[PDB]
Order: sequence, then structure tokens, then C-alpha cells
Amino acid sequence: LVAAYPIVGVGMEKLIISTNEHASTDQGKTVSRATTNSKTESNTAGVSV
Amino acid sequence: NVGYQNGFTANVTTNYSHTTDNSTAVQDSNGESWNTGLSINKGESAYIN
Repeated sequence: LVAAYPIVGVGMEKLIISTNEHASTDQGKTVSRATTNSKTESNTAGVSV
Repeated sequence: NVGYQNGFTANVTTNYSHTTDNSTAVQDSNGESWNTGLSINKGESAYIN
């Protein structure tokens, strides 16, 4: 009269999450040097009284 | 100006003048640079066996 019958079901214990990011670091240095050479030339007149 | 030198004295001076000018310059430059850098992916960040 009674039936042969399996009955199952599942149950949660824990849940773990894990994100998605793309971190980045950079580090730099710099060195420089420059020279300058120049030449000027000027004239002047004038009158006083 | 006014003043006293063997009696009262006074003088009134004017002035005008006009100057011109021109010049050049030449400037070189030279330099170097370095750089490093990383990155990482939080989540899927290591592989095991």
C-alpha cells in the first residue's frame, strides 16, 4: 500500500562574494637640462632744453 | 627747482627721448625619463595547483 518514494531538498550553509576591480600604481622620475645664449643691441636719442 | 645762491635762483627743465631695441635668443634642451608600473585584479587574483 505504501509507495517506494525518495524525497530530497537542499539547504544553504554559507555564501561567499568576490568583487572585480582593476587597481594600478605608477611611479616615475625625470631629469632635464637646457642652455640659453642671447644678444641685444639698442640705440637712444634725446633733446632737452 | 628754486634755491639761494648769491640771491634767488630758479630753473625749469623739460625732456623728451625715444629709444628703439631689438634682440635674438636661441635655447636648446635635452632630457631623459624612466617609468615603472603594476596592476592587479581583485577577484581571480591567483592560480593554484
